[PDB]
Amino acid sequence: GVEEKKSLEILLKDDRLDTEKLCTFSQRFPLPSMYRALVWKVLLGILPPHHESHAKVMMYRKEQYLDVLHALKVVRFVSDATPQAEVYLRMYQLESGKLPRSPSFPLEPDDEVFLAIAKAMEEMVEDSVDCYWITRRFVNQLNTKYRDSLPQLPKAFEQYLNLEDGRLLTHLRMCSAAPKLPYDLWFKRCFAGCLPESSLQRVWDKVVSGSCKILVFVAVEILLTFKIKVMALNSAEKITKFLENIPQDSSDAIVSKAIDLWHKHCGTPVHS
Amino acid sequence: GVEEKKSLEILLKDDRLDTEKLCTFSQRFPLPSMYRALVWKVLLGILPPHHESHAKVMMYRKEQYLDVLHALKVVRFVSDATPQAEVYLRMYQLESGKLPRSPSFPLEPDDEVFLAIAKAMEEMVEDSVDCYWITRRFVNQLNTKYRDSLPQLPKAFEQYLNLEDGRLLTHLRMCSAAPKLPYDLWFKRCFAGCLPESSLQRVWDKVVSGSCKILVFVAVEILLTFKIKVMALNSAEKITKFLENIPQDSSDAIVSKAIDLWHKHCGTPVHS
Amino acid sequence: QLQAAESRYEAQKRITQVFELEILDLYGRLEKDGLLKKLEEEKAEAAEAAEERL
Amino acid sequence: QLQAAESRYEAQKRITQVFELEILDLYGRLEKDGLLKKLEEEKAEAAEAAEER
Repeated sequence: GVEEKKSLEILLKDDRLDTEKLCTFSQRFPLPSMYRALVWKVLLGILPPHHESHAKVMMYRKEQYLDVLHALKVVRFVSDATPQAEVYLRMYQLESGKLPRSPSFPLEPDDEVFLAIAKAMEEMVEDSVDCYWITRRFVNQLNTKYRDSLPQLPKAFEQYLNLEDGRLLTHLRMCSAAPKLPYDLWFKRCFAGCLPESSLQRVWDKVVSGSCKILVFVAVEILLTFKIKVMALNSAEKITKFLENIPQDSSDAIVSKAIDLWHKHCGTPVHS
Repeated sequence: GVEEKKSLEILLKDDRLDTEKLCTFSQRFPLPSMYRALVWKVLLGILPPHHESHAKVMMYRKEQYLDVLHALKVVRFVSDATPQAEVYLRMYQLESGKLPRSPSFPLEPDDEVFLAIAKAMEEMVEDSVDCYWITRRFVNQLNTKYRDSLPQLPKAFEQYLNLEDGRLLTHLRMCSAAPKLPYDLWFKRCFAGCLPESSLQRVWDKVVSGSCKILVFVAVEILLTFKIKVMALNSAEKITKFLENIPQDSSDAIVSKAIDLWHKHCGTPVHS
Repeated sequence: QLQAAESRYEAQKRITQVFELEILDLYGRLEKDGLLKKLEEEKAEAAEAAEERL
Repeated sequence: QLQAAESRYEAQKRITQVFELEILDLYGRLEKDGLLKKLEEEKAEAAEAAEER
């Protein structure tokens, strides 16, 4: 996609960036590797649209990141033994009141979601500060902007699996696997730890730019892709294990197919 | 005061307050008790001249004072046992990076200057926040605005004692008392610890509004007032002891005469 | 007003530098007698979990 | 940008509340054995009196 790229460059050259235009471009086509972190940052409001203010704001963010890192070290909550994702978890927890009594106190179910997304972000975003900031904002969007939609997604999944392949849904129901499907993996962690980040990022392009329905179509798509192997599985036990641990090499295809599906069922607008 | 107070009220009702008008008034006249803390605050720039912003600005100052106070308590430097002036010394030292190892480490020569000015402020200004703030600012003036003049003051003292009573200055010289005079009492502590606060404050009205020469004239005036008793002293020793501990109930006079002397030699204007 | 608030913030960073030094000092002091008993106390906070896992 | 810096100040206060708790915690732990040695650190400093002196 060059000309996908040129068309994006022409938007990025505006003194004030069109947030709404950057959104619909992301919904329509995938972001080129070299501009992904930048667009996500603008869309998650980590850089203001006003192009000049970038360095001024990036400073504040870097300085805050360092201050917070240091404070965590002063207390015993992080050390250099600490992995980057746990570091972001504590930074988030600090900046939000919610920091546990000690670093050993066990991890509450939502913390593990943060960890999951953060580990994935690490592979998508090189800079350590951008990475923190995007993870913090990404997760914050699930807890606010999508707070009401996310619990509706398991239903949507059944609605759309059905139109695409009824028999498979029936088979899921017959094995009483439908209530045992790994929904949190799909709609809490948005597929972090499930799809290789090189493809997951194209899904997140959409999540970042305002759509969480796309998540449903990745789920439907994972099922269509492994229709044959799943219809062969008798226990609900066997089904859940498989969907927790899916073969990796089809993912490029799953994600593109998923995006198509979602357009087919929902559509999206035009871009120069 | 009236026709002196009325004149001041007229300047207080300016929507933006005139620093320079308020200064020359303070140099001319003594501030009425009810407006002293307010005028000192504006002149020390604790409240901006813009009359609306007072409430907003006092709010920040209150919160600074509380934040710092708490910290000192957390760290065991102050308790409720601690006298107000020691509390302000620590608050000062904190906000200036100059906080000792522990509160028991004994007090450096400059800290006792602070304590002295602080104890005096405690008598001039009821409000605990106003008082810290004014003390802080007052002191900060000695270290900044007045740092070049303050060590030239003992010479001005010789200059002006001489003009007022040459014989006395000779006598001081004959006992070689001139190097041993309590200069830091007069020119570092500005008479804190020496003159009762009800009179000292009229001296400080002048120091606050920008002149530190007044301190010279308070010293000259102390000496003329005790001309006869000093002329009677043989040791330089005996002269220093006396000036370290001068009788109190002449002060109102000493200070008024001192203010006159200073006007005579240095001048100041009238008003609307 | 900008200066009045900036003033506070600077005092705020002051406060923390003081806190920091205290913390580093109290660690040192508690270091004289092994704080590993502290870590021990921890090892327990993963034992009440297991029970806390009920 | 207003929000970016205001954000940090918030984090600054956040930082100090954390540090506060640690400090109160560490005092507690040292309290298990008398902080008296703190009362020795004190006198000795006051003893640092004559020293300076």
